[PDB]
Amino acid sequence: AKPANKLVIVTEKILLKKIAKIIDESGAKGYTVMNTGGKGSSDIEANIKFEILTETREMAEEIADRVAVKYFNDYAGIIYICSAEVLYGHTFCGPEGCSAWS
Amino acid sequence: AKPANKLVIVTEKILLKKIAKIIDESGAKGYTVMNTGGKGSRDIEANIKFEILTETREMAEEIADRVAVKYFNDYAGIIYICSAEVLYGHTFCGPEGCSAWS
Amino acid sequence: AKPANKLVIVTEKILLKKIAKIIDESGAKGYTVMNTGGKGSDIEANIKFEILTETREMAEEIADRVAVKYFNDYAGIIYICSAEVLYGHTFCGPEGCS
Ligand SMILES: Nc1ncnc2c1ncn2[C@@H]1O[C@H](COP(=O)(O)OP(=O)(O)O)[C@@H](O)[C@H]1O
Repeated sequence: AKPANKLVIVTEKILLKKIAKIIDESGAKGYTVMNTGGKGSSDIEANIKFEILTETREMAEEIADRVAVKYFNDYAGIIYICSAEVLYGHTFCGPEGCSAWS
Repeated sequence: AKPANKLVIVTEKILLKKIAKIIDESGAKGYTVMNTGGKGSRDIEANIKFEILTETREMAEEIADRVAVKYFNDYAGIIYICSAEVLYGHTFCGPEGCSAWS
Repeated sequence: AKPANKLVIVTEKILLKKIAKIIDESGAKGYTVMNTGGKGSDIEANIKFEILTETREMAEEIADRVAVKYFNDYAGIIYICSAEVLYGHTFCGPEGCS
């Protein structure tokens, strides 16, 4: 298993492409996105959630910091991080797989 | 980053507003919700998943207890909890922000 | 609370039933599935499963069977998170999760 940080961004749908570009520019290998609903701060609003598995904590925080500094003054959103282990993932773990041995 | 408990409730779609009402009454600061499918062990059923990040474990368990007692003896549903750290979140972290140096 | 492994499988939508069948055959008591989008190697419509298992070996058995059977030919990732189940009739049994 390969340790990963799972970065989660829940935010407004209109930032989809801008956030995807930031994800791509961080070096992350991919991302999953979904339509969600939410309340913050009749009442529910449509929003999107991104999930980005990253090899390092620093890549996850780069994406988070770049998103927040650029957009979170003006747009609703939260960003949080969970620990995960990747078991299978051609691009994430490379050709040796997620449980290569030395 | 601010430690959080991510409470997850997966249940029947007809309980959307009822469970939202409990979350709103609890003092949790927000929630995310999504349409899902699922099977339990009592084809795929239409259901909903809530995610509620809470500042304390006691709040998460209070929500969970209240939902479970009020509905889960009469309706299908599971509740679980994951550890998360919040990096950005106006409401969750408050005006202090998420103490980036912690 | 009862410790659980949350196995997450994100893959191509066409594998929905095939993966469901493997989950069911593993002993897992249930699963959740949702429609998502993803970019790996624009966004493509795909599906995400979440399966809570009582043991880590059951989670890895599902993962291994899925990957061997499908991941040479189909796009996908599989990862695992730690969770604790608070309420879950089948998952925790008649005594509850504690
Ligand atoms: N072991 C599990 N892993 C992932 N999701 C589950 C699991 N068990 C139940 N679920 C989800 O929770 C929903 C409610 O489950 P329920 O029908 O109450 O299960 P049970 O009757 O097995 O306790 C299911 O439709 C499914 O989406």
